[PDB]
Amino acid sequence: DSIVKASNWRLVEVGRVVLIKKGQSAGKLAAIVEIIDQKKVLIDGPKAGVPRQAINLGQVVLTPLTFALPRGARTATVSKKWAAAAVCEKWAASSWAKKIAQRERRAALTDFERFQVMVLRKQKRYTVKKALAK
Amino acid sequence: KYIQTEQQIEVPEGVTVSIKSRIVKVVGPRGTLTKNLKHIDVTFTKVNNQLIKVAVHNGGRKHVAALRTVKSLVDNMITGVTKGYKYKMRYVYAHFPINVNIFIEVRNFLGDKKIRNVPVRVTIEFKDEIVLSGNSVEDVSQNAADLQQICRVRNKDIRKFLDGIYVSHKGFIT
Amino acid sequence: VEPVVVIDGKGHLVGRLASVVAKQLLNGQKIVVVRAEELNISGEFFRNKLKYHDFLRKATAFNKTRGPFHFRAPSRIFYKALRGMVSHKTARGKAALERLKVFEGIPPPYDKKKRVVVPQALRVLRLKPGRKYTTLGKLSTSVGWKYEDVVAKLEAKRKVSSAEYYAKKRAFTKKVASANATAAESDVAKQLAALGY
Amino acid sequence: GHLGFLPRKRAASIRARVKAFPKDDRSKPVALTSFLGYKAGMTTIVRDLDRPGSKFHKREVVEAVTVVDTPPVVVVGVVGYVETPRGLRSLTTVWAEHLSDEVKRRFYKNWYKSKKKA
Amino acid sequence: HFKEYQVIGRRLPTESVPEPKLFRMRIFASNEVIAKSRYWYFLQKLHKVKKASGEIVSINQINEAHPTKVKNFGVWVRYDSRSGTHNMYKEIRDVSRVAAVETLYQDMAARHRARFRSIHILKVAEIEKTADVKRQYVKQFLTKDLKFPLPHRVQKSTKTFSYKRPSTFY
RNA sequence: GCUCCACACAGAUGGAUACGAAUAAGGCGUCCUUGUGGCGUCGCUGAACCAUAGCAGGCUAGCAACGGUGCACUUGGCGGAAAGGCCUUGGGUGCUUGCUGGCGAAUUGCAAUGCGUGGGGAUAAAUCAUUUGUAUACGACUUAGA
RNA sequence: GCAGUCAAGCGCGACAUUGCUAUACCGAAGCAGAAUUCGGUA
RNA sequence: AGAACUGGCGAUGCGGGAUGAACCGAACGUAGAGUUAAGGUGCCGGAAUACACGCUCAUCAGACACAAAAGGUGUUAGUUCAUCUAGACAGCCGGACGGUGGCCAUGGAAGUCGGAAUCCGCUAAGGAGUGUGUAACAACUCACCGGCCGAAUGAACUA
Repeated sequence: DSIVKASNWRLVEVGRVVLIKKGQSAGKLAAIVEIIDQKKVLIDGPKAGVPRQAINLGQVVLTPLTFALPRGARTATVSKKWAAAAVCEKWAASSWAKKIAQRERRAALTDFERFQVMVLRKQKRYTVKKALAK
Repeated sequence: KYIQTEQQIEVPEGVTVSIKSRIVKVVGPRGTLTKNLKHIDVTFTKVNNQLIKVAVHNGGRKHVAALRTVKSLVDNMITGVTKGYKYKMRYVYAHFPINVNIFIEVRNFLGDKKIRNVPVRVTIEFKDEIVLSGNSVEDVSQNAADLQQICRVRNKDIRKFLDGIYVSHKGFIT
Repeated sequence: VEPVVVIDGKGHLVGRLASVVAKQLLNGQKIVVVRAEELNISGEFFRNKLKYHDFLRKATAFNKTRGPFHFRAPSRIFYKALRGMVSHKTARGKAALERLKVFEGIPPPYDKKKRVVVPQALRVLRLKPGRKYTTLGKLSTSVGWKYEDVVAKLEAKRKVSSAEYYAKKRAFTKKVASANATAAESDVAKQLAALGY
Repeated sequence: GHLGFLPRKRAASIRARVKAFPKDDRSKPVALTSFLGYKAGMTTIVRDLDRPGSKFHKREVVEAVTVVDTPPVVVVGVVGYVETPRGLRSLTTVWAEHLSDEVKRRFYKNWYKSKKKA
Repeated sequence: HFKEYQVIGRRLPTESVPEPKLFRMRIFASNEVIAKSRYWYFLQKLHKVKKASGEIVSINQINEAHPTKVKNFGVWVRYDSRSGTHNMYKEIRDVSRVAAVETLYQDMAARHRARFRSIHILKVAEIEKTADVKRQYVKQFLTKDLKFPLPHRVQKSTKTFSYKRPSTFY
């Protein structure tokens, strides 16, 4: 009987899908191909659209999702492995991508849509309050 | 700079190790020992339920020192829990007999009226020799050191005068 | 953004926190600092203790009282640190300082109100890992502060019954989430989900 | 002289105020700690010293003493103090239903001309 | 951003010496003017040719063959400092020669305090196979199945006040 | 302080929306042998949650809920660190945009946001006067006299 | 100081070297005890 | 101390430099809009708690050329050599001999209180001995090899 708790870290490695935080391809997924050094990692996001390049780890944030990928894979092989792993489907199901989509939708809302949202929220609150205390 | 350096600790079938945030706990036949390592900044893993790894990432020699000493401390704790540690000291006197009563009090040391007392932090048992045993190595060792360091022969020749109590033997209780 | 901002000073750098508080004060923002005794300063304890002595060693000969004043309370130390960052001896500076309040712990009614932190001033976010640091409370106790015991004693009571308040809030949110779930999948809920809500 | 007894300025209050009190005991029963009195006179005292191995052991010794008038003290109320970061604070005070004439006079500077509205 | 340039000079050919040795070398610089100046300085120092009788036959920019291929670069550098000039060799794991030379210049300006003024790039070469690297810090990244975390990430804050007590977990 | 007479009138405009602890770790739900336990789940900023419709927010008729909310009461509890605030039982009185109708907007003309003093009546206290020293150069201080 | 050997380096040049001209508390001493000497805190 | 030639001052305001005679830019009518120099961008102080690579814990650091030649089991990078899967450094175990107790010195000194040479036989390995120690032997030993061990290690220099 042994216990080792709270040791889950998102290791950076080959095949580690990542999300770009800053740069031209900000907000676009990328996959780490080969690690250059402690501060430089090669990434490829052909499915997303970002061209293959060496990016600084400070400009990108890792993600929990992972998939197998041969070291130093080319663009074609990286895209093939990305399609096979279907990491996109897992990404959407995660609450992180859902939060991103919700934020984008809220930023894309209109004044009339905002009024409709307000009315629907009022109705939902009335229904919830009626349900409560019963 | 080292990308990742790890050290291994064995887990005998007779003990169980429960690891959370750096605080470390050990359980075994002789009892349970716990220690705090929140200031050491190391990580632990459960590789196969029988071996415990301590690793440091992007740590230099300064951090590697703590990385390695973590293994030594854990091994010492495991050995103490499984078997324990024993310490002994010898009574030597030329003219004035030394009487010791258990807190441990030393009387009639070099004809000194004052009674030197060393608090007990570890057990006392018995030739003219004391036996100290305890699960924690640090506690028993510090008690022995304090016992040896209270008998200071101030303003006297070190070589000529040998009266006092000194550590003689070390080993496991088993 | 908020008529009054309560900043939790625990685990914060004195320098950055004081600078940001002074800058906000110059902008017309009221700020209240709490848990001053928990404030941290970079460097080992001895260096901070030595630094304190060399600023109070300059006692004026003819008039010590009218000269430098040495305050031991952590709140007083924080105010002195922030005071130098503001253009004092002027009406604009004097007015700004009136918007700042420093207390040890969280005296009421601030104990029942929300508090915030400054990410850029967090000790655990700026200092390099494994580096030595000093605690303002311990330094104040060493240099003469005598209220650390009472401060800790009545701060422990602050956590007491506030854990119970949080437990009650969690129990209420349990029912709130249950009501939201049972109200889900409805036409209004579906429309809200489509509209980003 | 003694820097600890400076500055040498006139005392503001004629009656000396106690700065500290004996440490409280949580096991001993409730008991008093201080008493009030008035100094009155001085005289000589002689006795025999029982101090062991002394120059005057089991033999007479003389010195000077003083006498303080200590009439019985009567309580008038109880004061409670709480622990606060800024120092001990008095939150509530309760006084007795009846008070002595001297106590009432103490709260007056023109007692003869005042209405004695104690 | 550094750039790689090729410069060739043949000292203004005169009678009885047509088409001289035509000294050739590769110069790393941020612009053509700096590349030409560095080429002139190198010719004056190493060789006996000066700009008085010199001539720039042609200057061209060389682009790395595989800008998306990770390589181990071995660089021989001769630089001058407060003490006497001495040779130096270093190994860099980069993607392109330009990036490798830029990192070398940054390291020299950081550690040895040597700047672009007193640094010479003798040769840049690619290490083909493993076990030819002679630097431990470069061998560090050559281990098979290399995985490591990024503890204590320095998250950036866009607002002065944050009601979250952010955690540096990664 | 009580009473009668004469006279004046550094910066709100949604909500400062309450745990603690670690940051080489943490919360939330659930389960069990009740443990530094098992599973799922979340961060990667507050770009968040409540509320936000009505001549600056009126009148009035119905439907469905009987819930939400302002008001003075009313039973009780908590808050001494700067408690002075947090609620909680019962009813009453209004709104309810939760839902469906009928009335007015205009001319403002294309915008210059749109609560003590001074004169009396009575009554609590203080200074001097007076006088004792415990204080004393003079200030100042401790006392006594309906 | 004068005169000679030096020689990591740059005819100059390193460590050695040859002739005159208070109280109190700790560490060491062949501290047997006392007494004493040398170093440190102040 | 006194002279010879040469650029600013002096007759000179402005910005920057905590202030400024030997410092930088800029040499001047009264106004509006815009772009800059030196100098700056955590507050005082108008401007990024910008990016990237490395460095330093300093018990009086640091942000200002003499005392600076050297010292440090402080740290990060380089150069010249030695060992190296014929087994790298390190930690334990074993061997660590015979003439011999070399000659002289002897109150007793046998490698280690002293003086002068340092050999053969060898064996994978013995200095007629690097130390602790006894009035002398006794006992341990490092340097020298072997065995258990498993990859890079060591000596000297430069930043």
